[PDB]
Amino acid sequence: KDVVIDTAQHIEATVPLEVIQDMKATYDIDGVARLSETMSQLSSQKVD
Amino acid sequence: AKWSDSFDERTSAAGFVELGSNVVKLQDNDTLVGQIKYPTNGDGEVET
Repeated sequence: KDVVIDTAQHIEATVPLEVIQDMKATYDIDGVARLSETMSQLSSQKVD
Repeated sequence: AKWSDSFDERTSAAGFVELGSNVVKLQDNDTLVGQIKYPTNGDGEVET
């Protein structure tokens, strides 16, 4: 019996400077953190 | 897959075989060999 490991799906997210600056200015939420953990907890839920 | 004398087991007419435990795979990067037994009739349980 044979086992083949697939290539996977690319979870990506754009980081514009025109978006990460004002959204950190007003609501003080992070761009490189709230999108990184969203990616990390989507790919973690994708396997299960 | 669907043969020309097949039986569904899902409908009860000439339809596709939802074949399982004989699904055919890429053996060494191009080969796609497979030995399939499909049910010809559900009543008399004939197969081919």
